[PDB]
Amino acid sequence: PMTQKEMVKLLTAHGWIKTRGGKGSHIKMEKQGERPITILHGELNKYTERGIRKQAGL
Amino acid sequence: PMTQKEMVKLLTAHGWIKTRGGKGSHIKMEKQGERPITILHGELNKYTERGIRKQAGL
Amino acid sequence: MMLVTYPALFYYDDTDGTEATYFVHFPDFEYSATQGEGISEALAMGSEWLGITVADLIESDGELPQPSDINSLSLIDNDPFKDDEDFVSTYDLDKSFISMVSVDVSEYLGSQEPIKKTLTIPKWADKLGREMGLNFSQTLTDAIADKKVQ
Amino acid sequence: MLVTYPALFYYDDTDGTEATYFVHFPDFEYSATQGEGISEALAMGSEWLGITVADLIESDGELPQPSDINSLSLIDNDPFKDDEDFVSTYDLDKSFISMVSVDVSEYLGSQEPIKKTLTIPKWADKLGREMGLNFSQTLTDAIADKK
Repeated sequence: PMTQKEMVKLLTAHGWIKTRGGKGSHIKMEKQGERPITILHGELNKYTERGIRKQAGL
Repeated sequence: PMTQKEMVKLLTAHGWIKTRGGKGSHIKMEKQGERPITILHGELNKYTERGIRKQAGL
Repeated sequence: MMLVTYPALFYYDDTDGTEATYFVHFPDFEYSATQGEGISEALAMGSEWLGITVADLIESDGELPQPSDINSLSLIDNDPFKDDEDFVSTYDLDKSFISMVSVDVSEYLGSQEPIKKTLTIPKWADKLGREMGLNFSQTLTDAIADKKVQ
Repeated sequence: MLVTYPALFYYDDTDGTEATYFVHFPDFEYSATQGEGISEALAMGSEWLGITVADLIESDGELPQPSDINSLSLIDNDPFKDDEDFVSTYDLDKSFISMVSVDVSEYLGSQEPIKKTLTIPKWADKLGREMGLNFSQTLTDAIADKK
């Protein structure tokens, strides 16, 4: 997940769904029993990618 | 000038003219050759008052 | 408006993609992450992230965390990755800062799953509301969210 | 059009009080606004900033370069520190430094001329001119007067 699109694909494989709940430049991933993950548009650097991965328990 | 109104009054007496172009919760005072002064509505604490006075050279 | 403010950490690393300069993290939200190219964009993206996150807390009737005291925060001690050994951070701490981030949650509240509701309000409220050109539906929705927040 | 400046937020309880945060931008001399809580103080700081910067732009003055936030001190950057006649009482620990952002686009173009097509009776036309009125100014004042 150098990018938002790659992150979304990754999380989708792990059971997250992209909803319409996103706004502006962030999208919104939701999964039953988890607090949703909010993902920035475009390219994500090592900190952001890692933060989102840790949010997803991976 | 504990209040906006009293403050406007004070500056007006010292040659400032109240103006339109302050928006929202602030009003704008103007005078020739000076940076305009932006004044919050309602009661002003001693610091805000003092800063406004200092701007106007009072 | 419904304004909420949380302190955030702004970490400067312009290696690995300038435009990814300034990694943004809210200590009150575990592993929260967003980013922005300069200072302004970082704050804007932080606010946007915050708005979406808090709005979801409203809608799902979750708990809103209490904002941390900004003066007890540390770029070092509150580093979200400080402990996990896998990760090598390269932070420029001289360019990193701590700041408040505000957002109006009103703007981020979802309209999904619309429900039709018929009710009655007194004539004065109806005329007053219309004189201000209100959206009555949105006024009710906002008021409900606001009650939840407080 | 986003701009961001660091600001000092001074907590003072002694005012009795209402608005407990005095807000000051070091880059704008004697800049002053305030708010009751943290959120309001920031919002007012942002509004003050929008108006101030919009004025500088529309008057084509220069915008001050923003200070490095890490070089600021609630003590050393106190706007009144050199003023012999003033006494500050700050609670330093309840006071903080933070960035304040504003989109100046919302504050721009308020003096832009807007063309209006009006219909008035001839008696009003004749009367206004007999008084040498400025119709544009008279309408503007009338609108500002209704609130």
